[PDB]
Amino acid sequence: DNHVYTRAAVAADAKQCSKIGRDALRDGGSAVDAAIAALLCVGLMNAHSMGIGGGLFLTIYNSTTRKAEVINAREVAPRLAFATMFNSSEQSQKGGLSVAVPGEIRGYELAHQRHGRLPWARLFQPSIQLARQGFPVGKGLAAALENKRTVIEQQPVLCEVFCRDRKVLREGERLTLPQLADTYETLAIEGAQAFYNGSLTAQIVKDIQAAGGIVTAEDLNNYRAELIEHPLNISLGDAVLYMPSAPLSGPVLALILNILKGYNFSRESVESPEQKGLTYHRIVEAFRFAYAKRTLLGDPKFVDVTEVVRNMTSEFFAAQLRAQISDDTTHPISYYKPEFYT
Amino acid sequence: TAHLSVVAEDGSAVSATSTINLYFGSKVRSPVSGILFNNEMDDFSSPSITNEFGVPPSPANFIQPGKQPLSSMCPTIMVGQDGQVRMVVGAAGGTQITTATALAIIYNLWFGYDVKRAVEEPRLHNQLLPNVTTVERNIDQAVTAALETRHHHTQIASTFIAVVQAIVRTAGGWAAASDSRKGGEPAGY
Ligand SMILES: *[C@@H]1O[C@H](CO)[C@@H](O)[C@H](O)[C@H]1NC(C)=O
Ligand SMILES: *[C@@H]1O[C@H](CO)[C@@H](O)[C@H](O)[C@H]1NC(C)=O
Ligand SMILES: *[C@@H]1O[C@H](CO)[C@@H](O)[C@H](O)[C@H]1NC(C)=O
Ligand SMILES: *[C@@H]1O[C@H](CO)[C@@H](O)[C@H](O)[C@H]1NC(C)=O
Ligand SMILES: *[C@@H]1O[C@H](CO)[C@@H](O)[C@H](O)[C@H]1NC(C)=O
Ligand SMILES: *[C@@H]1O[C@H](CO)[C@@H](O)[C@H](O)[C@H]1NC(C)=O
Ligand SMILES: [Cl-]
Ligand SMILES: [Cl-]
Ligand code: NA
Repeated sequence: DNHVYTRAAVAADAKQCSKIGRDALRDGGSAVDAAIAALLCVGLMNAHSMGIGGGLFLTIYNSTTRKAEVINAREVAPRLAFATMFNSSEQSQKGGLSVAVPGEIRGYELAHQRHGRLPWARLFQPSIQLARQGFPVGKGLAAALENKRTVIEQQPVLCEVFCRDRKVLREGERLTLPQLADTYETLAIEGAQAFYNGSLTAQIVKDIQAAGGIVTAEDLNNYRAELIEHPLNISLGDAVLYMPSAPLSGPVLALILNILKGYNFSRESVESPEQKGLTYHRIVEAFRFAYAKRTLLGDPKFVDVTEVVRNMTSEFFAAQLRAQISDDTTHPISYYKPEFYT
Repeated sequence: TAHLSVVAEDGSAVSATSTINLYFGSKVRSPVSGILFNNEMDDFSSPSITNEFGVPPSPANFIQPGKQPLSSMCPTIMVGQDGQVRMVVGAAGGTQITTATALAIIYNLWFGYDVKRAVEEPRLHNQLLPNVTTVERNIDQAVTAALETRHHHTQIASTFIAVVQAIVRTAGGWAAASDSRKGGEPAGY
């Protein structure tokens, strides 16, 4: 109604999934239970965006211990991948070779082992129903289907679920996901191992290879979600902000905010057109300085990023960049000193 | 990419961003399992592929077996000195996730916008390369003028910039917002 709630809240990109997370909370689930239940649902209602074929990060705060952690369940390059595997955007964007090893389900499993309070099966139940029963296509999916209408209509296996009368579904029209329903059911009952080292595994490998990919059973067997006890943080006034470091973009966010905090923004910063305009100019320039550094980032297990990240989260270093923001002009690319090698 | 924010009754919280990368990922659906596979390989940099006009390959983000590609995602939790959660926030929607997340935080923490306004407020984006400031359709045009007179070349996003889900502690309890750009809505008790 108002969306101010006395006790608990779930904010997802589909109403039904916000509700499904809310119901898990109401039935005694932790924040993690609610997030998993909602995510299983978003994987259906916003299938273009995310799902069990993908990967995720969770930033988790425990109010008891007052500790934050991060769960890294992002996809990884298969063991057979190599630097020069692609020769055009087309090759890296479409078909099996574009597929990295999915981490989603191992990510749910780890977050659930550490923080769950409802049974695993209970998390999938509402989404199994939804996928079998069907749901009206929401605003977001409809626009994504419209955007990709050509590619979807010419591929029969996608059109099988995403079309009606050989044309992409529109908003309000019913979407059913009968195979995902079965798959979700298998996951609910057999657990995470069903995906990585169990009854779904050989079919996964065969689907990726049929489409030209190189993921093998061993890639699946070997996938691991990772617990990070010490996320990135930055201090802002009397508050701390927890966010994931590389390979995610916490260090960029940290740098944007640390640059901007030295201007002491407040309601006044946007009260008149003169102030507002200068304020937004400053924001954009902080974006530009923050991105200069970004191209030195990569997976910290393969790239040494400790120095880069240390700079990006340092208030002193941010103060040095803030002093180079001219209030009366933006600058050319080289002014921000983007770097491509250390 | 989709973003989800949760606060439970005990004050614990989750910020969760999940993705198959581009819309419908690889466009490979299993006819048997119905799984739709990611195209996360495309988040790697590649020496052959020309990314943008003038944009070089970044060797830190080349493909290696067992390597994870760089990502714009940034699921974030803000905790006050007293140990209570102040904000749970993150974004989805491509290259503009990190700047949209920054803007949501700036809007609420500094400009004093309530969470729904912070989510709905017009956004803008610049990432250095390419060398252009994108603004949303309904941005205050005094901002557009302030950028242009300071020599930014601005352009208007033809759709929208990112998708933000957020929760913020208030006097009234936990205030939640889902981004109308995608059509979501919060739920709680
Ligand atoms: C592209 O070229 C490289 C180097 O010649 C080769 O190893 C690779 O298999 C090719 N890949 C594709 C997808 O065309
Ligand atoms: C907080 O810590 C306890 C004990 O270490 C743990 O069981 C629980 O997962 C945490 N609380 C939540 C809501 O996850
Ligand atoms: C399951 O696990 C073991 C070792 O992890 C492996 O030998 C076996 O082949 C795996 N099974 C499947 C179906 O992937
Ligand atoms: C912030 O960053 C590091 C963690 O490695 C450390 O200085 C400190 O424990 C962190 N601060 C908080 C409040 O967790
Ligand atoms: C970190 O920043 C300092 C300037 O404060 C600079 O001299 C140094 O080279 C930087 N290190 C890296 C790895 O960028
Ligand atoms: C980039 O854009 C800015 C203004 O939008 C301008 O100063 C500059 O000359 C442009 N080109 C390069 C290569 O930086
Ligand atoms: Cl299906
Ligand atoms: Cl989203
Ligand atoms: Na709201």
